[PDB]
Amino acid sequence: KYYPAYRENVPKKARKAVRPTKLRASLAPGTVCILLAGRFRGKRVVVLSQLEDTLVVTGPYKVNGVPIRRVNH
RNA sequence: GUGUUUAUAGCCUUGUUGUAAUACGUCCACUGGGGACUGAGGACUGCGGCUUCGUGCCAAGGAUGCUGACAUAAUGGU
Repeated sequence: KYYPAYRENVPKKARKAVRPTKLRASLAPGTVCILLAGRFRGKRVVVLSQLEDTLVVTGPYKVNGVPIRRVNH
């Protein structure tokens, strides 16, 4: 079952490399930020740290009830 | 109101105080963001750049990667 049974149009070597996301200078860790979409739209939450593209964000769960969540920048 | 010549304002002209600054024109193989449309091709060759050299890496002969939602729905057609 292993030998290719068809033309096997193997994709050409694509010269695309993964590089780190350049987030905005204003999305530093610790800055208060307003959520725009999702079930928690309109809430204000604190940016703990930046993931590769998203921001690991949370409002103090005793304050606005927004748990440890990810948010797209 | 008449005539004045810095008076208790100063104006213009002239050379002139250390030089300038700015605007406009032009150029940078200088640089930082925002938006939109496209992804044709399909092993490898090539031209280049990094790299002490690299079955090396790269934005260099055309898009890839990471995710999320749905079968009783989603999406489109008539």
